[PDB]
Amino acid sequence: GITTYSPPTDGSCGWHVLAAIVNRMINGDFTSPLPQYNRPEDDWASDYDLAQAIQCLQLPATVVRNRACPNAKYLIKLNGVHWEVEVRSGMAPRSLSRECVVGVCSEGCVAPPYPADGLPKRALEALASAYRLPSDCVSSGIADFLADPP
Ligand SMILES: [Zn+2]
Repeated sequence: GITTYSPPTDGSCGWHVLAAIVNRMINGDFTSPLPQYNRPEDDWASDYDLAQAIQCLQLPATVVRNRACPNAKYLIKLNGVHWEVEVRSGMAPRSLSRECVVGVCSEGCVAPPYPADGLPKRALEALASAYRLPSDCVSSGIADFLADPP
């Protein structure tokens, strides 16, 4: 039993995917609350951008390549050239390693339970502030916010 979120194809798809994961974890609402932001193709969030942001936001998510990490609650995929995200609806979230997050973990990787305090205080505000920055700067943006917000 799986639920897949497909964001509006504004070119900020990648950041809408992360927004949705956070929006589901926090509110049960598996959709992006971020305003649409039309982006040239050159500024589409890359696998590397998403992976760095996952770590800033400390999300139990993976970018899948070949095999999907069996420890990942959220699975970021692209069909065609647009990012989407699946949630394993049951499944308790597990804290993932860099290899799991990046989608290169090998057969029978291991992950511990994700803690109740695992998610940053105001993670979604952080993402809101940063997602209109150039895609490769967004993570730094997110990190900036989480170090001191208003
Ligand atoms: Zn893994």
